[PDB]
Amino acid sequence: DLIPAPPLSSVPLQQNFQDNQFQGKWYVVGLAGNAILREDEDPQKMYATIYELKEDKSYNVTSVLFRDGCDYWIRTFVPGCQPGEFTLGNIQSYPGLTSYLVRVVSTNYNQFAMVFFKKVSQNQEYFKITLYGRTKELTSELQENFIRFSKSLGLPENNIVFPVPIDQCIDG
Repeated sequence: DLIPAPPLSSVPLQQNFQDNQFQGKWYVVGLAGNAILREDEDPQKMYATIYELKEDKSYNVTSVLFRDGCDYWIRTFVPGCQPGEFTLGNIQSYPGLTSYLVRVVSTNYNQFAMVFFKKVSQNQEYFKITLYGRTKELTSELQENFIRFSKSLGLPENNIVFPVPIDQCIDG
């Protein structure tokens, strides 16, 4: 009894998405989804994601996280059906991962973004929304819009966290 993924008709797409302006480092300031839980003796720690636009218009996408120590994982997001949407490249290479979808919901490129993800993995549907910031903090107002958007997708307050800013790893 995991919360079902919302229909896609409920997830907006950023109008006139600009791939070149979305490049760069984004810090995950907010995180919400059906497998995310407000854990208090091990609160989630902030991580970063770096997007890099290639000649073929896919992104190299690199996640940097603290764990023992630092992990850097690089993946490929391939432009999907409509601008702002992507699929995961080389999906054959991820075991038990059946599908993966990304949709940029909104962004102003130089301050924040909200991005929606939905995947099917070991035969289960998982989704999440990240609130990306170009810095490690954002306004209260942008946090509230993120919370409201998340609730609009069926998530209660417990499935929404704000990762604590850190210095190890994520900046190198």
